[PDB]
Amino acid sequence: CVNITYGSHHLYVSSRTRGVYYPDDAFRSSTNVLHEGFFLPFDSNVTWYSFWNQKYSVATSPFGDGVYFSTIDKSNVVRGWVFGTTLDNDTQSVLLYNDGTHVRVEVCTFHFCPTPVFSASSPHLYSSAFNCTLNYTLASVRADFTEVDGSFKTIREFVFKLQDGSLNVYYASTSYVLAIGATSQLPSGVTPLVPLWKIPIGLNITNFKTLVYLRSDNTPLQAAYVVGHLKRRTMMFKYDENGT
Amino acid sequence: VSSTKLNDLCFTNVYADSFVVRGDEVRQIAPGQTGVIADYNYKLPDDFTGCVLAWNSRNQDASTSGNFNYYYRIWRSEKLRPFERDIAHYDYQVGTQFKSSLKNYGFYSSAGDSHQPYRVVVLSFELLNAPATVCGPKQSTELIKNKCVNFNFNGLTGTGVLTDSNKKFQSFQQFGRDVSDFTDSVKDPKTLEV
Amino acid sequence: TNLCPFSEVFNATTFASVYAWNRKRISNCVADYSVLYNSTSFSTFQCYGVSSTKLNDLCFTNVYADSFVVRGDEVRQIAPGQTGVIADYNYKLPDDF
Amino acid sequence: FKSSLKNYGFYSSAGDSHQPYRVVVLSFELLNAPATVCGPKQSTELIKN
Ligand SMILES: *[C@@H]1O[C@H](CO)[C@@H](O[C@@H]2O[C@H](CO)[C@@H](O[C@@H]3O[C@H](CO)[C@@H](O)[C@H](O)[C@@H]3O)[C@H](O)[C@H]2NC(C)=O)[C@H](O)[C@H]1NC(C)=O
Ligand SMILES: *[C@@H]1O[C@H](CO)[C@@H](O[C@@H]2O[C@H](CO)[C@@H](O)[C@H](O)[C@H]2NC(C)=O)[C@H](O)[C@H]1NC(C)=O
Ligand SMILES: *[C@@H]1O[C@H](CO)[C@@H](O[C@@H]2O[C@H](CO)[C@@H](O)[C@H](O)[C@H]2NC(C)=O)[C@H](O)[C@H]1NC(C)=O
Ligand SMILES: *[C@@H]1O[C@H](CO)[C@@H](O)[C@H](O)[C@H]1NC(C)=O
Ligand SMILES: *[C@@H]1O[C@H](CO)[C@@H](O)[C@H](O)[C@H]1NC(C)=O
Repeated sequence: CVNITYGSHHLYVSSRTRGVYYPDDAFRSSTNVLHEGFFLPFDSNVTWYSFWNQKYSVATSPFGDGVYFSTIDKSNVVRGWVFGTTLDNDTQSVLLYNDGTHVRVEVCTFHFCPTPVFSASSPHLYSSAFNCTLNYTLASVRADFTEVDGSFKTIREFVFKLQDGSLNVYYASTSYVLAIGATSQLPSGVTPLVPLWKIPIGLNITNFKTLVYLRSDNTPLQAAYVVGHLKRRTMMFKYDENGT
Repeated sequence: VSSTKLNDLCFTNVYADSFVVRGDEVRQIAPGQTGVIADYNYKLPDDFTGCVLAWNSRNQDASTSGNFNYYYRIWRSEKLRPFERDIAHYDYQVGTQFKSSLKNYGFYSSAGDSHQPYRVVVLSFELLNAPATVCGPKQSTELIKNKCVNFNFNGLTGTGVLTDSNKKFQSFQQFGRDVSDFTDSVKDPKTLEV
Repeated sequence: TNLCPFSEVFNATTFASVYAWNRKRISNCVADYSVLYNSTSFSTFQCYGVSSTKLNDLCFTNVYADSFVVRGDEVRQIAPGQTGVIADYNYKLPDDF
Repeated sequence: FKSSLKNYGFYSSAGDSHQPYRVVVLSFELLNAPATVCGPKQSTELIKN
């Protein structure tokens, strides 16, 4: 495992109109549809975490009724997440991560390291894993572990929800150029997140933790991630003729 | 879904849940049931779409000396949610004594049907606008165009005239609908033509 | 806080005959049926007018407990709108039970 | 003339259909009156306004 002594830096930003996802699997075209459910409230107070050579900011966060997660980076620093209750070896936990070539999901009783992290493509997440009920590849997506110089260029947004023992993952990727010194801020406008994966984990999830990769010298890279909590609300969605 | 219609339907996703219970606990594998199995071992959602199949497994899971390889939970601080699984080993307090939350079944081949082992298989069905992967053994006919016909495409039935479409479909889209919710278009599962 | 005395009832040495069924008033107590799972395997647990899953969230002004013994194949007759030797001449439930 | 009452013969070797079953019927009354039988729900603090 990796002993990280770097401190943590976080700030509070506005959610704007982010976190909109398709509420159903029913085709809706040229219609304004009302929806009561768990959504990220507009203009809400969300937590923005920033990492640099001297700052490693990962903490256990509550899952609650669902989580809006976004990463604003340029070097694929966020590799995935751990979901569960105690996040220890008295219960099963969900490990969702990119191994470098494939997105993999593992549901086992993992004894995770105090700070589970990847050392330059080298994994140091859990000391041991047993009682595995799920272990498979979700998708083939090449994500490099190289360090890109310059400004951030893309925001990747995720919505995590639990429904009938299944972890539902919604996703959207949008180009977002943000300078390293520029004020911490989410993009403006609505970007609908599409249903990406429905994973049958059968587990109770109350807490989650983010997984990041450090440099070969175990130093943190330049990256930012945002955590918001879904709340019960009625939202109105405008569908075009295509159904978007 | 009606059991008689399963042979005429197609499903986007099918999940098979498999476990062993005692004969008198098979009734608890159904929505809105209350009991040791329904509360602390296996809960179905109230809006469940699927089929529950069960059979006496005395010949494979009961023995003369007794089979004690099957376990069930007797206590959980809270009830399980639909499709939730708890595989953790923990003790609960009864008065001043701690007892295992897991108990062993004793399946004897000489017991009555109520105490015989039953194998249960729960088929959860997903029916979405997506590629069909599980279908019934229905024979496909020839496509008849430009006439009023009764049609059945991947389980979706209806009456209408089938014509060549200039409409373009997304990669996994199987059918198209309008504001009225009328199915105005379909992708043929054999020719991939809209 | 006192638990309803269900364990002492379910475990009475003898129950009543169905023709001479017993009625017991239950009051001033907490009804928790999960406590009975260790000693009682309920082959039948069916509720009418109230969902069984909601019983732990409800409170009742009056609760009556009718207790008797029948043969296994006559348990189906202990339900509204049932016809049979037990439902006709021994114990009948109201249709709005 | 025959007795209107018949005796059951419960044998431990019989099939489940002929085994004795103990039946308990719980009749519930839910009126605008003091509660005497409640489920094991924990009470919270009263939140006003
Ligand atoms: C999902 O996982 C969570 C995390 O373990 C489970 O929460 C735990 O639930 C138990 C039972 O509801 C809680 O214990 C109770 O606490 C209250 C308040 O102190 C007390 O009055 C009760 O007597 C009992 O001790 C426990 O505190 C709670 N733990 C945490 C950290 O939330 C939850 O039950 C799980 N949901 C399932 C399995 O459906
Ligand atoms: C977002 O929430 C945080 C708390 O989680 C708010 O932070 C506190 O704000 C008060 C009032 O300005 C300060 O006195 C505290 O020192 C702040 N705490 C922390 C941890 O910074 C923050 O103001 C909120 N932002 C909003 C509502 O726009
Ligand atoms: C299902 O199989 C049929 C053949 O049984 C495929 O259709 C034929 O495809 C060949 C090659 O393109 C054509 O020469 C024939 O005219 C087609 N029809 C028949 C009746 O043979 C069909 O494409 C297959 N469908 C899928 C989705 O693979
Ligand atoms: C999951 O499967 C992969 C491939 O076999 C293996 O490398 C990995 O260790 C497995 N994980 C667990 C925790 O079983
Ligand atoms: C069930 O638990 C109660 C309370 O501890 C105890 O009195 C009773 O004997 C138990 N029954 C069995 C069959 O263990």
